[PDB]
Amino acid sequence: DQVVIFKQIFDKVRNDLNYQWFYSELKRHNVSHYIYYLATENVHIVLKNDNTVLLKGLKNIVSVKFSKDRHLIETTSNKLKSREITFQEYRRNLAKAGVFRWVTNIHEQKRYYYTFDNSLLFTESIQ
Repeated sequence: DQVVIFKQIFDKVRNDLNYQWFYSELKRHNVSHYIYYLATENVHIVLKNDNTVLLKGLKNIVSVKFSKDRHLIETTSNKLKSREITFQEYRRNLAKAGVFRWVTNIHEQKRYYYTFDNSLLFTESIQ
């Protein structure tokens, strides 16, 4: 199942932190955008024009807080920039920033961070 392949990449990268193979397979599979829900650890990978891959992990739900702040986002990415810390912690602070919709649109080279009310919190170039 193609869902298994995608999920396994994320399962590893959360703690492994290798970005080359991660981003390589990203552009080599996800030619459009994936919608990552930090609320359920569920990911809507909408491919080029192929199909939508739905991942399901960390079955607990509600790991996000409705506290939409843009600075908490940039501070967390700055931390990732320097030490890279851990991908799981990176998303923990993002969930605390009210990021419900992790929409990485590779097709446009943007990573959009939306709150539940679909307001644009922040965005960055995926590199």
